[PDB]
Amino acid sequence: ILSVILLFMGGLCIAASEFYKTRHNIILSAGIFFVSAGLSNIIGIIVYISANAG
Amino acid sequence: IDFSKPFMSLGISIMIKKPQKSKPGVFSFLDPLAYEIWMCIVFAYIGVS
Ligand SMILES: CCCCCCCCCCCCCCCC(=O)O
Repeated sequence: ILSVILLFMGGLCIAASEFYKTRHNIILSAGIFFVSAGLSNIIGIIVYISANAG
Repeated sequence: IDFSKPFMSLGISIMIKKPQKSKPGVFSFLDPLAYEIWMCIVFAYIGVS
């Protein structure tokens, strides 16, 4: 669910970028939101696979 | 009755289902690790990069 929230926040930054075309740290935030969402997804996959092993 | 000398010596033995030669699969070098590990290594590889 954090990935879902981190992917939503990343998509909001891309929209905001279109409006505020002079603030370049918005596009950077989106990139970090998309890389941290993938890392959250990795943990979820490892937690799911390691909890179904019992 | 009076039997003759045995023409076939025998006894009680053990019968089991004949095993298989277990021909190794083509992609059996991956067997030391589970499919989940191999898949997670690829994900980890992408993430690290
Ligand atoms: C540098 C990181 C990746 C290195 C290359 C590893 C190659 C293995 C990935 C493919 C194997 C996927 C597992 C499916 C087959 C199975 O074991 O059942």
